[PDB]
Amino acid sequence: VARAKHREGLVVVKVFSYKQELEELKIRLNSAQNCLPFQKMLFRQYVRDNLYDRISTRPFLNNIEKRWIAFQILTAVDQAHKSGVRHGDIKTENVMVTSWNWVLLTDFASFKPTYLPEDNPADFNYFFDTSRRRTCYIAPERFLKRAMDIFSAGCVIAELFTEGVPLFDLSQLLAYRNGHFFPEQVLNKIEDHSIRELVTQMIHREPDKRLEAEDYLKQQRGNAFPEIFYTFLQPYMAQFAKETFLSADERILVIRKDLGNIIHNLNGLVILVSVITSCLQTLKYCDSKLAALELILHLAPRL
Amino acid sequence: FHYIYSCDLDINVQLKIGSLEGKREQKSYKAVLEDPMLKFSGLYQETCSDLYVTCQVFAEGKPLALPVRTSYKAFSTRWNWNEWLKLPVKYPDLPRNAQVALTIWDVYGPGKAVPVGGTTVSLFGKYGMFRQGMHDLKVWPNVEADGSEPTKTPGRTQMSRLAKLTKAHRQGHMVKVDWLDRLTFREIEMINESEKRSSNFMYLMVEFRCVKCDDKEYGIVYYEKDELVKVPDPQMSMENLVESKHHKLA
Ligand SMILES: Nc1nc2c(ncn2[C@@H]2O[C@H](COP(=O)(O)OP(=O)(O)OP(=O)(O)O)[C@@H](O)[C@H]2O)c(=O)[nH]1
Repeated sequence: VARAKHREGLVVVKVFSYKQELEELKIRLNSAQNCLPFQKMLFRQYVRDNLYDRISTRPFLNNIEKRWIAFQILTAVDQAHKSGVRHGDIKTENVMVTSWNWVLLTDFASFKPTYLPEDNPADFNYFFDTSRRRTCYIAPERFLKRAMDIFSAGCVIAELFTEGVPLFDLSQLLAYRNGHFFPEQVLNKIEDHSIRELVTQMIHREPDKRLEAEDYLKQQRGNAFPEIFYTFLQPYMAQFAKETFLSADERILVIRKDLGNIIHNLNGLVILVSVITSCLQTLKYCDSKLAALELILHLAPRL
Repeated sequence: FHYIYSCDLDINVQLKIGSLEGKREQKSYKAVLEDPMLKFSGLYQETCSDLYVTCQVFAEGKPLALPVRTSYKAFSTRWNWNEWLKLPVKYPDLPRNAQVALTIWDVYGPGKAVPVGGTTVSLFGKYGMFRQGMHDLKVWPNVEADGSEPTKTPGRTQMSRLAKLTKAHRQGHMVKVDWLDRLTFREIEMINESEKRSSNFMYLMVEFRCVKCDDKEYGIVYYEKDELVKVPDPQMSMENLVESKHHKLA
């Protein structure tokens, strides 16, 4: 693995049939705006931050932003499975958070195996153990299915809300699978009881109980994930998930034009600011800078 | 066609206050009866009053600098300032829709002033060019020169036809004849005089810096000097300013 550069962008390159499968993700997940498979030795776009780093940066994800990121993680789970795609290996190190809080689910593991012999940890150490933090979120049944992923997404949410503390290491996960262990300390660390219940339900030991990500979204519609996420932010934020406003000037102008509607619905304003500033630090024409300053003045009293 | 950009030309914008030509309306007897202060007002004095014309540059409805007065000058039979005011703003600092408000003032009583008019003429006219020559702005009565955009006291609206044609004549675009235009120009002068006479409003004349240190032939024009990767990222490699703020503080 190593970063590189491109004529008009940045890239990340890894060095080690399958090619056809990678392009299948390019088409399917082109509709899925919160996903980013191998665009091409494998090459893809270099995203600003990862989940772990983003947790450990001076801008500190609040509860509102963490809930939004969990919502978008579930949204990516749906978008992936609907098209006929299963991550296989979800974890904090593979959920890239762009500079404007647009969660992208990357590194779709189609090369990793499905079953792990429980008497030999060599496979885990060679394939899955990369960050070497010893955190393991592999589905207990495996020792693919939407069930095998929703579990990983729930574990990731619990880790995210615990400020980097893991729900299971390898030993803790193996003990949990055996039926003689339950992380009551990590589940007690969760900020909100609602996402605590979300993690508890998502991580049912027996796979058959686990629901779909769509249903888990549906139940949370009331209090866990506010309705504003479902109705307004999901479509409106999708405009910048494409090449329509590559220029910061256009982004600032569009956001200024739509400020009347945005304030009507949105609070989610934290995402709006995380959108505006990335445009701020690159503007070129004076009119764009003045418009951005006017936007900042408009948002200030509401924040 | 030669020109110098507004950005490069770094000097102070100058304006000449010419002569306020017009007739000033008065009130009835009951007004002075109820408010005796009007008797000592400037307008009720037999000779022309010692008016002074302030000027302030506006933009987007926001004042851009302090106003500028006219040095005291006595008047006997006419309002003829003929003074070259210097404005605080410079050419490179004038936005596109900059407009110069010009308010006339007169005494009303000890320690009080009362506006006797107000005019607002855009600086950068059509095609983004600095207005030059000798423009005669209109005068809205008893209202301070309004700077809001759009203005509620605009300065300049067969007279219009001749206004355009005269311009095309001196920009080279016309047929060439000497005697005919020598007489027609006096004709237009008389027509403009009659049109001004008919109009009930006043009319404040004003001139821009048509002649400067540089050749007069030049004109001023508005100007300024500003599939590996699919998902946009407009701040991929910059400074983390919040990180710097936290590092500096403690
Ligand atoms: N901040 C940041 N880090 C990245 C990015 N892309 C790759 N990385 C780094 O690459 C490492 C990849 O680790 P994993 O997420 O476990 O992926 P892997 O090590 O290739 O193993 P897999 O689970 O098979 O993907 C992460 O720890 C990141 O630090 C990026 O776009 N932004």
